[PDB]
Amino acid sequence: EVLITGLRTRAVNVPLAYPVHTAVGTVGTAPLVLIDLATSAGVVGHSYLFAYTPVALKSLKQLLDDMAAMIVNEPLAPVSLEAMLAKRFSLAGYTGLIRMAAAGIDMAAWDALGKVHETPLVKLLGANARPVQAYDSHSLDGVKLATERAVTAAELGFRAVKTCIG
Amino acid sequence: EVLITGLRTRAVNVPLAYPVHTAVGTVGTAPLVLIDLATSAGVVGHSYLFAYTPVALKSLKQLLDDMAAMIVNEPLAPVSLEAMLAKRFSLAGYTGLIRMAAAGIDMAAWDALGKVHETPLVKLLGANARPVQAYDSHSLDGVKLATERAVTAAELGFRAVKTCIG
Ligand SMILES: O=C(O)C(O)(c1ccccc1)c1ccccc1
Ligand SMILES: O=C(O)C(O)(c1ccccc1)c1ccccc1
Repeated sequence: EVLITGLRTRAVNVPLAYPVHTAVGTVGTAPLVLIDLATSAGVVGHSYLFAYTPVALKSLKQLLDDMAAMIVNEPLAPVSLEAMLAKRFSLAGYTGLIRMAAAGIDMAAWDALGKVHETPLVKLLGANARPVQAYDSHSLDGVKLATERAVTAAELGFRAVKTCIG
Repeated sequence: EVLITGLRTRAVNVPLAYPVHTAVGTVGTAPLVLIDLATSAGVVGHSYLFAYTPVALKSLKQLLDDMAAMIVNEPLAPVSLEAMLAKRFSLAGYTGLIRMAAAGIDMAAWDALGKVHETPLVKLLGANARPVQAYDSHSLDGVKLATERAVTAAELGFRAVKTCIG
C-alpha cells in the first residue's frame, strides 16, 4: 500500500575528519553513494553506501541506478523486496557490489518505513533506545599520531580506541 | 699586556624553539644577559648568562655593570682575574648571582684570549677538537608532546633525549 516511487543516488568523495594513513600513503576522502528512496507516503528514506575505493564508486552508483527499475512501484516492504532481489540476482551472484546495492535499498526502505510510522527505527524493530558503548577508530598511524589520536578520544569520553597494525 | 678595555651587557628575553612546559604552565622565552668584553687587542670576547627567571634578569645585568669597575684595565688573564674577584667578594659571598656574573666575565675573557691567539678555545686549553655525543633536552611534556619531541630528536640524529618527570 505504501509504494516506492523513486530512487535517487549521488556519488560523493567526502573529507574525513581523521585522514586514514595506510602502508601506501594517506587517504583523505571517502567515496560514498548517497541514496534517497521516495515514497507514495511522501516521506523519503535515506541511506548511503561506502564504495571503499574511488575505483568502485561510479560502478556502484551505476548499478543502483539500474536496479531502480526493479524496485520502483513495489510496496515499501523491505523483507519482501529483499527476497525479490535475492531471486532476481541468483544467477549474476547475490554478493559483492550487487549485494551492497541491495543493502543500500534495504537501509533506505527501513528509514522510510520508520518515517511512515513516525517512529525511530529502533522502536519499529520492537526495542527501546539505549546508549551503546562506542570505540573511536583510528588507522595505521605510528607512535606520534596514535598517541595524539588516543589522547583526543579519551578527552572526548570514549573508553576504547582501535588502531591498525601490521 | 693585553688589557680589558670595556664591558657591555644586554638583557634579552629570547624565544625558545622548544617552549618549556612546567607543572605551572609553559615558558616560551629565556632571560639572558649577553656579554661583550672589549680589549686592547681590538678583539671582543663574547659570553652570556642565563638568569633562570625574569625576576633575576635586571638584577644580574646591574651586578655585571657594577662589576665592570673591578675588571676594566686589568690584564686579560682569566685565572688571575678570577682570583681577584674571589678575594673582592669574600665578604659579600662569592656564590649565587655574584659567582654567575664572575663566570660570565671568565667565559668572555677566555673567548677573547682565543681570539688574541687566533685559535679555537679547545686548542688553547691544549686539546684537539673531537665530536662529543649530545642528548636533546625536552621538558615536563606529557605523553603526546614527549613522543613528538622524541621522534624529532631521533630524526635529527640524536642518540638520547632527556625528559622532565615529577
Ligand atoms: O575495522 C575497520 O573499520 C577497518 O577494517 C576498515 C576497513 C575498510 C574500510 C573502513 C574501515 C579498518 C580500521 C582501521 C584500520 C584499518 C582498517
Ligand atoms: O637539566 C636541565 O637542563 C634542567 O634541570 C634545567 C634547569 C634549569 C634551567 C634549564 C634547564 C631541566 C631540564 C628539563 C626539565 C626540567 C629541568
